Amino acid sequence: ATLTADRTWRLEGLLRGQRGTDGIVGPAPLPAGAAVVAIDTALVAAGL
Amino acid sequence: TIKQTGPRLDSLEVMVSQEGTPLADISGRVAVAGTVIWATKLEEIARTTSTRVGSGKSSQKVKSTNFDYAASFAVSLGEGPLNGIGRIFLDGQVRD
Amino acid sequence: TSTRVGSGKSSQKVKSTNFDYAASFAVSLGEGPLNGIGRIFLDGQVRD
Amino acid sequence: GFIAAHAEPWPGAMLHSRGSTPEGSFTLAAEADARATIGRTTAALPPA
Repeated sequence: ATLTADRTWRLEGLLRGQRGTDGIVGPAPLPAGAAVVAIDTALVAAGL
Repeated sequence: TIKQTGPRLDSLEVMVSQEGTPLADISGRVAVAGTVIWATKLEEIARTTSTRVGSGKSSQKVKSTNFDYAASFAVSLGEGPLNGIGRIFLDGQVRD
Repeated sequence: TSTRVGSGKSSQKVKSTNFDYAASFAVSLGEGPLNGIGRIFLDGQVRD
Repeated sequence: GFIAAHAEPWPGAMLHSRGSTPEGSFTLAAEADARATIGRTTAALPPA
C-alpha cells in the first residue's frame, strides 16, 4: 500500500480470487465507498 | 568537642516525588537513589485488561498488550559535574 | 481464581471470581458538621 | 461473525453484546481491545 495522504493509502498489486475473493467482485464491482478492515486481533468472531 | 551524631543518610534511600528536598551534591563515591525528576507523564498503552469466559461468553476478552506507565524517569542524583556511573538497579546491585 | 491447563491437565479450572473484602469503609474526616465535599479519590484527585 | 470496532478516540474495552430482541436484551458475545485499524474506500474498482 502506498501512502498518498495522512489517512489515504493506495493499495497496489491487488490479489483476487483467494478463497473466492474474486467471487463477490465479478457480479459487482467495488463501490466508491466501502469499509476496509485489516485482519487484526481486535477483530472478534467468536461467541456465536 | 562539638560533634554531629551520625545520620542514617544514604542507607534505605527511596525516590521522592517532592522537589523541596535539595540534591545530594556528592563529593565522593556514594550510591544514591535520588529524587524522581521530570518523569514524562506515563504511556497508557492499555488501561485495563479482561478475562475470557470462552464459549460461555467471549473468548476474545484477553489482552496481550504491553503494560502502561512507560516513561522517561529523569531521576537527578545531585547537582554538579559527576563521573563513574556504575552498578545501578531498582531492586538489586545491577541489571544485565 | 485459577486457569485451566486444558488437555494436559484439567480444562475446567478457569474461574472469573472478583476481588474480596468489599467493605463499608467509613472514613471520618473529623468531628463537627462538614460541607463542600469535593475532589475525592483513592489514587489521584478524582474519578469520573 | 467478525466485528472489528472503530472506537472514536476511546481507551478501554469495547463490549459487543448480541440480543435477538429488537428492544435490546443483549447478552455479551464479544469484547474488543481498542479501535481496530479500519479504512474507508474513496474509489470504485472493477474486479481484478
